[PDB]
Amino acid sequence: NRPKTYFCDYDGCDKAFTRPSILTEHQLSVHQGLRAFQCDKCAKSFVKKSHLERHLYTHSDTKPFQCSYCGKGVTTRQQLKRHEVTHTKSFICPEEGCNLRFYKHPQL
Amino acid sequence: INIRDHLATIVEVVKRSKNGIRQIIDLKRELKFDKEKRLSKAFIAAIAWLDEKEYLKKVLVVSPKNPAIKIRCVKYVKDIPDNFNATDLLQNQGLVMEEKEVLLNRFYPLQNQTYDIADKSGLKGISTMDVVN
Amino acid sequence: SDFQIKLDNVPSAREFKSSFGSLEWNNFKSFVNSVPDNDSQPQENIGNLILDRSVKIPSTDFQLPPPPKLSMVGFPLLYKY
Ligand SMILES: [Zn+2]
Ligand SMILES: [Zn+2]
Ligand SMILES: [Zn+2]
Ligand SMILES: [Zn+2]
Repeated sequence: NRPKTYFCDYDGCDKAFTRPSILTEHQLSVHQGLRAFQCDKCAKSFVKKSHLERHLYTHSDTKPFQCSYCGKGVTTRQQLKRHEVTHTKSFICPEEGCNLRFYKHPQL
Repeated sequence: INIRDHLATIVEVVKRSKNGIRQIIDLKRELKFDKEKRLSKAFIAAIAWLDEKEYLKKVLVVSPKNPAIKIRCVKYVKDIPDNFNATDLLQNQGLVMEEKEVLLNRFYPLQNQTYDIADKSGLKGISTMDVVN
Repeated sequence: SDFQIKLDNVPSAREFKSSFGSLEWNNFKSFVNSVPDNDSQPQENIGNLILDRSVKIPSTDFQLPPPPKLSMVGFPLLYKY
């Protein structure tokens, strides 16, 4: 919506941003080499609250997305969708007019 | 925040800026010295000191289409041993760099004086900041 | 054909083309008025003078203009390994 009208000034940086706090998040993270959210359970650190929140689940068994078929736990919707698509007849015969459909790619 | 440690960072940040130029308001914004007037005062003093000690140079840049829209910027010089963000305007050709070193007529009423400069300025008009200044 | 170098996004080349190539008087005055009467930093990169950021250029590039003949031979040499 609103136009990108805050330009990073550093040598060899191309980026422009919508609102000045975001330009500052970029500058402190990329160019100065500082981060604002530390893991309690390992050495790593993160640039956003949502990124530390994802990393915190990785230290735990009670992972926040749970499979509808097998009940395996995962941390975000992309992982869930890819995993659940393995519980489907995903693959299709690529050859002309052939009707068949398959569950594991080596079968196809 | 102890500004005495940050002077090296201010010189290195300006040194790493495109063509060695950075807007002073944008530099305050990067280091987050904008959170409190206490931090603002510390930053303005530091920039002035680096200018006086000749590590940096305060310079103006002038909008090629508007002499009143000028940008306060710091220019890099050597290593340590009006408030609108203009990072938009600095994207143009904008080559009007300037390193740093009243018309009031008693007899005619003020009405006619603003009229005369608003006329003499032509079809491009004049801004209130030009008229007052 | 000789080695070809593209100057489309080199700041000083754009200033030269738009002045000495165009013959536009507004551009020519702006250009000569910008040439220093004497140069105090002939050791530093020309980018420090030419502020224009509309062009992507690394500060490792001194905007060195290219020679009029790079291939000193018009035909391939006989290396043959
Ligand atoms: Zn950047
Ligand atoms: Zn961790
Ligand atoms: Zn599952
Ligand atoms: Zn088939």
